Amino acid sequence: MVDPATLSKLEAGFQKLQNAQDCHSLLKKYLTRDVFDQLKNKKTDMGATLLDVIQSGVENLDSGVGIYAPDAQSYKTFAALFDPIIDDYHKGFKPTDKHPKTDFGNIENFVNVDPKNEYVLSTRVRCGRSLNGYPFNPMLTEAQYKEMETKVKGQLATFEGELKGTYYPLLGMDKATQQQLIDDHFLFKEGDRFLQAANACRYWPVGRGIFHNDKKTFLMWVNEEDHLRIISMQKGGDLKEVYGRLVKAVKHIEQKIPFSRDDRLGFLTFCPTNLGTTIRASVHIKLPKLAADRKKLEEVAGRYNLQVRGTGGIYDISNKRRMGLTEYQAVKEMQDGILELIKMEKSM
Repeated sequence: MVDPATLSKLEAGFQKLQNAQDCHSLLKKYLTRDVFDQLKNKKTDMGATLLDVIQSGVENLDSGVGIYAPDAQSYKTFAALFDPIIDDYHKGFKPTDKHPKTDFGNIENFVNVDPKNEYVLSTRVRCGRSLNGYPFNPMLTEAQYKEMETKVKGQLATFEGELKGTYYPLLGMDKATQQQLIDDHFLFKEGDRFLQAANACRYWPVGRGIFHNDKKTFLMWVNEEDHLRIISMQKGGDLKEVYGRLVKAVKHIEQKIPFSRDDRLGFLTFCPTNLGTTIRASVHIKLPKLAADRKKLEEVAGRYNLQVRGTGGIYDISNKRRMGLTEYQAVKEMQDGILELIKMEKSM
C-alpha cells in the first residue's frame, strides 16, 4: 500500500516530533510509537496516507492540533490517532461515544434576543459541509475542485427569495470585484503556513469562490478550508431569522447535493476541531457593566458553555461545543445564555 519513501518521511516526521522539546501539539501527545507503528502502513481507498494526516504538524511544531483529515474515510482508517485527539480537543468525546443525528429543531423556539437593540450589535450562525463522494483539501485534484464547484454553482443558482445572490469565482476575479469583497469583509485568500503544509491550498484558485445574497446577510465560501462554509449574519439580535436562514440554505443545497455525514462523528470536515454540528453561533454584544468585571462575565457565560473574546466593552460570545449535542441544542443554549447575559446586564 504505502511506498517506501512515504514510510521513510513518516519515520523522519515521527523523530522530529520526539526531538521537539517545546512542541505542545495534540499530534505529538497522541502519536505514540505504538499508534504510529499501527497506522504508518495504512491508506484510504482514495489513497490518503498517514503523511496526508500528519504533515502540517510535523512542519509546524507550534500547531495546537497538528493534523487534518485528507478524506472522509481517514477518520476511520486512522481512528487510532483521530479518536484520542478528538476526545482531547472536544473535552471528553470517547472512541465509543456517538454524535446525535441531525436535528435543527423547532425554529419557533428561537427569538430575537434583543428586540430593542440595546446590547447585541450583530448575530451570526456558521456551519461547514463536505460533499459526499469527494476527498478533502489535502487530496483534491484540480479537476475535482473544478467539477465540485460546478455542482455547487448549480444549487447556488436556484436559491429563491431572501437567499438569491451572486457567485464570484476567485479564478479570473477582477481587482474591482476583489476590492468590493474586501470592503464587505467577504474575500478569502490562500491560507497560512498551517494550511500550506497540509497541502490544503493546491491548484489555487481553481474551484474556489464566494457567494452572498443580495442583502449581504448570507455568505458562502466554496473550497476554502472546507468544501462549503455557510454563514448567516445580520445586525441586531434576531437569532430566529439568522438561524432560520442558515437552515433553509443548507436544506436547499442538500436537495441535490448530499453531504458527508458519519454516524459516530456527524458532519465530516477537513479539521477535527469542526465535527458534529460544525455550528458556531455567535453575537457581538456591548455589555457596559459586565465588561467592567470580566471575571463575572466569563463565569456567567461559562454556565451556558459560551466562549467570550474581545472586540469599548464589546465582546464576541459563541458556543464552544460542536460535538455530542444537536444543532438545536447548540444554538438554543447560545440563545439562553445571551438572554441571561442581557438580564444580568439590565439588573446590575
